[PDB]
Amino acid sequence: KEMLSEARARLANTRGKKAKRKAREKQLEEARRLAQLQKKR
RNA sequence: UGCUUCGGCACAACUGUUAAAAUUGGAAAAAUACAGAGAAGAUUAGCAUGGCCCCUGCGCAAGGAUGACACGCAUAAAUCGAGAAAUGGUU
Ligand SMILES: [Mg+2]
Ligand SMILES: [Mg+2]
Ligand SMILES: [Mg+2]
Ligand SMILES: [Mg+2]
Repeated sequence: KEMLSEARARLANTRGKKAKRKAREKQLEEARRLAQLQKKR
């Protein structure tokens, strides 16, 4: 079963990791922008 | 200073980016914290390509993580007509 699950994952995956950083990083930046706008308010 | 009919002539001819400043602004770096690496399973050699990306180098070398980046994540609708049927107006 661990072999079959390793197989299933490795047969599905074509991505890389930093795309995950991507959206999260943009959200972080957006949050920072919102905080700055609030400070300006 | 010559020459002087001693009256005067002659010669010589325009420095300074002008600051001992004043601002004035833009800069690399440092720490901090962030976060922290190609290829397809993993681990790994690279050589490229493109340019409003550079750095080191005397460089038409070589290197910088294959220097980096890009590299697609294609929520890139790459999109629509054929026909029967059937229903709607009008006679
Ligand atoms: Mg190369
Ligand atoms: Mg090189
Ligand atoms: Mg190496
Ligand atoms: Mg390169």
